[PDB]
Order: sequence, then C-alpha cells, then structure tokens
Amino acid sequence: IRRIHFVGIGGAGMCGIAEVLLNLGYEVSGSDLKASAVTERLEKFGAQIFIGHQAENADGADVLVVSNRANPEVASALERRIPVVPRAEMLAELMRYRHGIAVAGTHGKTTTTSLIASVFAAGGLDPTFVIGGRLNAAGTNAQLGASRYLVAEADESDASFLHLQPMVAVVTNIDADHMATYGGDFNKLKKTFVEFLHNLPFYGLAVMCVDDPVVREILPQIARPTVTYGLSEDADVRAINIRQEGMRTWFTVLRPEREPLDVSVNMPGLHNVLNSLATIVIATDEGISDEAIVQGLSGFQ
Amino acid sequence: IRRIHFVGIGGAGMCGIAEVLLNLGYEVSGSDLKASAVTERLEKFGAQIFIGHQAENADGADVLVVSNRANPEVASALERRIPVVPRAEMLAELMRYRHGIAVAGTHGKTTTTSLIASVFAAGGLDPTFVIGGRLNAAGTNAQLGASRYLVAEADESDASFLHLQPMVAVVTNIDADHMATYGGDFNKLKKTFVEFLHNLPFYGLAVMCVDDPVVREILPQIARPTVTYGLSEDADVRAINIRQEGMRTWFTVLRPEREPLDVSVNMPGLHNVLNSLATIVIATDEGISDEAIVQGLSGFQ
Ligand SMILES: CC(C)c1cc(Nc2nc(N[C@@H](CO)C3CCCCC3)nc3[nH]ncc23)n[nH]1
Ligand SMILES: CC(C)c1cc(Nc2nc(N[C@@H](CO)C3CCCCC3)nc3[nH]ncc23)n[nH]1
Repeated sequence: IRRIHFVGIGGAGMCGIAEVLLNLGYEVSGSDLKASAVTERLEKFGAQIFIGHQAENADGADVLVVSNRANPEVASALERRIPVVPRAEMLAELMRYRHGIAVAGTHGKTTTTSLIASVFAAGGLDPTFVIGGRLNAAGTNAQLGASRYLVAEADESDASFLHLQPMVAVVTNIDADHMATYGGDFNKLKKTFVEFLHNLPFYGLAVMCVDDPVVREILPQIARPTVTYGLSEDADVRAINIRQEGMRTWFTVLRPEREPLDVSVNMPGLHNVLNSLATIVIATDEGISDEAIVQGLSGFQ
Repeated sequence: IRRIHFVGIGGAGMCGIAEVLLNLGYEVSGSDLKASAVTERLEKFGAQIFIGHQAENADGADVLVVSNRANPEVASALERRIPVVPRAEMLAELMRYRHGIAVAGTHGKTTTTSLIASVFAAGGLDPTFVIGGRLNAAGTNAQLGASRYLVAEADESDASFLHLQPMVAVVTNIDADHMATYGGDFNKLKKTFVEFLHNLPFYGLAVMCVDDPVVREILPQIARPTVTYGLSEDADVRAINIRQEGMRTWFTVLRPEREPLDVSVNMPGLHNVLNSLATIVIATDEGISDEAIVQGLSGFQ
C-alpha cells in the first residue's frame, strides 16, 4: 500500500511525518489551505501538494493521515473505506522502519530524549528524534529519518503507547498523572508499562530506573533483557560522588566491566543526573565511545 | 534576657515572630518607617512601637532582630555588643518553646506542612505553622504561637537549618538543589541531613521517606526512633490501591497495628500521596483520630 495522503500537511506535527515517509520511499501527497515554505520543501522532496480541500485530492490514496470529519477528503476516504489514521498513530508507526529508542516514563521524557540525541550525534549518527510530537534532527543536512536511529518520547497517555515497536525502551519513572487514561486506576496504569516493555523483541533492551519504587516493583516481571540505573546501591549503572562546579553538575558513572567515567551536565538536579544515567545506559549498550558520551552530555543546554 | 527589639517590625516576615514572642511573655519593641494596621495590632498585643529609625529606639533591648548595617539602631547595638540576630535565626528559635514539627526535605515542605496543619486543626489543635518564612495559624482567634504545636519548613539551604530543635522531623526526600550551600558536594549535603535528624531528642521521632534512595541510604545511621513511609513494599506506613475519582485521589493507608484507612486528597500526583503519607505518620504518632486525618486531608486545596 504505497500512497499516503495528509490533510493539513503544512501543520508542524504533520510535515515531519511526511518527510520521513518520503525518505522511506513512499508516494506522499498532501493538501493544505495555503502554500508555505514547508509545502514547498515537501514538494522539492517529492510530495504532491494540493492547495485546496476537495474530495479529488484524496483520489488514489491508500491511507489518510489527519489531525474535522466533515472535511470532504476524509468523507470521500471514509465512504470509500480508505483507512483514516490519526497523526499520532502514523508517528508511532515510523519506529518500525528504524532502530527505535522509546523514552517512556511519566517525567523526564523530553530531556532524556534530547540527551540521547545529543550523545548519538556526538558519535556521528545524526539521529532523528521526536519531542512534543515534532520530528527533529539537530543540524541535519538530510531528510528526516535518514539516520538508522529514531529516538522518541513514549507517552502513556497517548492512544498509540502500546503500539510502539522499539528496539530499546527507557522507563524513567511511573507516576499517576494519567490514571484517567486507564480508568482512574494506578494499578491498571502499572500493568500497561509491563505490557509496553513486552513490545520489545526478546533481543531488545529495557532500561529501568530502579530509584523509582514503582519501576522497581514491576522489574521482576520483565521477560526482556534489562539494565537498571539510579543512585541505588544495587543499580547496574550508578552515579556516585555527585558534585557541582559552577552551573555544571559532575558525577562519576559506574558501569559493569568498565572503568569509572567522569561526566558532567549543564543542568541541575538529581533528575538530570538520572536523565544522564539513562542516556549513558543507551549509549553504552549501542557501542558509543566515552568521548561521544562525555561530549554529548556536556554540549547540551 | 527579657527585651527584644525588631528593626522594621512591620515587615511580613517580622510581625509574626514578634507576635509569638509577645505570646511567650517577652517584652517586645519595634521600629518601622510607617504605622500600619500591623504595628497597631502589635501595639494592641503589648509591643512598644517606634515610628522612626534612631539609636534611642534600641535602648534597653537585650537582642535585636533585623532583616542595612549602617542603620543607627543596629550600629548602636553593635557598638554596645548587644546581639544582632537575623530574622531567620529568631524564627527557628521559636521551636524551642513549642512542640516543634520540622518538615525537611528538598521538595514538598510547603505542601506537607500545610497538610499537617490541616489535620491538626481538624483535630482541634489550632497549630501555628511557617510557610515561606511567614508565621501562620489558619482561622485562629488567638495570637500566633497560642497552640502547643509549631509546624515548620526546615530548609537545608537556610543558615539556621542545623539549629532547629524539633520534637519530630520529616525528611520527604534529599535532592542536590543546594549543593552550593555545602561546598558544591552532595555527600557533604547528605551528612548535614544526618546531623539534622540527630538534633532530635532520643525520644523524638524521625519520619523518613524510604522511596527516596538517598533517604533510604542514610536511614541506618539515624540513632533516633524512625517511622518510614512510601509506596515501597518495606515502608512502615504505605499507600496501596491508588485510584482517582474526579479531581480527587484515593488510596488506602497501611499502618502497623491499625486497620487500613481509606483517605483522599484534592491534589494529583504520587508526590501528594507521599505528602499525605508523611502527614498521616505525624498525625498518627501524635494520637489524632482517623476522622481528623480523613477530614484534614480532604479539606485541603
Ligand atoms: C521533574 C521533571 C522536570 C523531570 C524529571 C526528569 N527525570 C527523572 N525523574 C525521575 N524522578 C524524579 C521526579 O520528577 C525524582 C528526581 C530526584 C531523584 C528521585 C526522583 N526519575 C528519573 N529517572 N530517570 C530520569 C528521571 N527530568 N525532568
Ligand atoms: C515536585 C514538588 C512540587 C513536590 C514534591 C512533593 N513531595 C514529595 N516528593 C518526593 N519526591 C518526588 C520528587 O519531586 C517524587 C514524586 C513521585 C514519587 C517519587 C518521588 N518524595 C516525597 N516524599 N514525601 C513527600 C514527597 N510535593 N511537591
């Protein structure tokens, strides 16, 4: 099923997805009420761009991506049983094409994703990453999705949470913010994180913050390879000798079968220590050098 | 040493302290640049109020409390070797006269203090409490300090942190925010919390959140009676079956040798669950009924 049509393709949450789909070799079309430098760039990359809203624009589409069900393109598709997918659902689908790193947890997804992208780029890898629903690739010279790697926040309040297919998954922590997504029941919310980590392939990797008592409780249920991290004495990957020099936080990272590595980050708080530990677990498992880790962490603001 | 003089006694951080000192039977004087309803109320309660700044106002004072060392009252005192105490230092001194509950921890001091005050007032006790450096007594009909109980935030960045003399102390968590107070060294910061809890009398009580990995690490060093709390399976006082009904969070509190008690609070997040657990530990140790606990927790916004 080769042809994908975006209604409102100039939206800031929509153009990135189309660009990645163009990069994967799909035929991509889109409509929007006005031409912009965004549609122009998508056309330069191979997208067919309509500047009206009319049923004829939906012709030939195998799937629609939308972010108004009375809109005539959507109706024409619905009446023709063409699948109509929400933007968030197609975003999560992109992870199947790449080596996906899913950053889950109630808090710290945004920073931990940016740090991972920061270190991987220091290692030459130019990853694509998703913050706030936007596809990104810091300083890239290429179409979104060029990199083998795709780092993304994985929000448990998101309808697509359990349809991510990552190779590696972080769980920073598990809070009760989104109980209402799960019937108002924190125990139902914990069971979803267990199911989420079981979307990993058996060769995948789950990166678990055992400083969180709720992460620590579900850890023995995870039939996937795991590395634990935190300040806890029993974490696989730990931070010790936390210190401050200026607006910068220093600490020593302990890692199994490695010498201790002094790192530093420009952001205060134990939570950014933990964001950096999670990043260090990912980077190490992937084979990235200490120089890239050290540089990636200290480069970020 | 009976007579205490406040320079700038109309300040919002200063009038409360003078009022408590009046309530303890001290002679209290003060100066300020302008008469206000605050100075008027202090005069109605027995304070002598000067409306100028001049050395003669400092005459007879045994101690000064200030919040400008060129000010003539301070100079007259300094030249006369009269002690000159910062406002924060005299605030912490008040705890010696009462049954002091010190709410320490990097995060959650404000909410946990207000919840404790909320439950104690539900129990008829009309406590005085300190948020943000301000003495408070919700709906009281009395001078500040009338109650036997004084609940106060205990900030580890505060110069007076280690001169609190509480009967009971909470440690919600231990973060690195204030490393710069302690030479930029988190390990120096942890040692201070250990020393702080040892300001408790041997019959005192330390209430420790063992969900915090740093609290959990120093726990075995505390030669004082301790009750631990959190979601951890091994906490003395735990929250289980967390659920949501509207904008309200429900959970069941487990307590040693007590039946489980369903409580609820109007604020979301596991952190307010923990604030409520800490409050429930304090209230229970003090002998307060379930009705006051339940009412105190659900009354607060
Ligand atoms: C607050 C918000 C802006 C955030 C959080 C954050 N990161 C993380 N927060 C947490 N839990 C924290 C609760 O907020 C605290 C932090 C201190 C140690 C005790 C737990 N655990 C984590 N593990 N790995 C990453 C990560 N970044 N930004
Ligand atoms: C954030 C800020 C506005 C705050 C914090 C707060 N209270 C507490 N926070 C913490 N740590 C938290 C880090 O913020 C998290 C919360 C979730 C479980 C994992 C730890 N532990 C606690 N123990 N007792 C009270 C209390 N109230 N408000």
